[PDB]
Amino acid sequence: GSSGSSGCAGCTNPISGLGGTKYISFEERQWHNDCFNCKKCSLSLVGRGFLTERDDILCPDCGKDISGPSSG
Ligand SMILES: [Zn+2]
Ligand SMILES: [Zn+2]
Repeated sequence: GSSGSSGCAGCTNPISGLGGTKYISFEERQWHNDCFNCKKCSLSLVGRGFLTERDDILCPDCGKDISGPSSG
């Protein structure tokens, strides 16, 4: 029971997109006021300085302390 897989990049569902919704809109990707959460700690990013990972999003806390590849 789905309409379309184009809208919020979180709940695999379309966004209201009617005329002034409290949703998150990015350069290309998008999310909801709730769905919009880190990809490591799933923390509330709505209204914050979230980051942009390769193919995912993250929060300043995580992005700042990203384990990264095999390094020190
Ligand atoms: Zn959503
Ligand atoms: Zn995080």
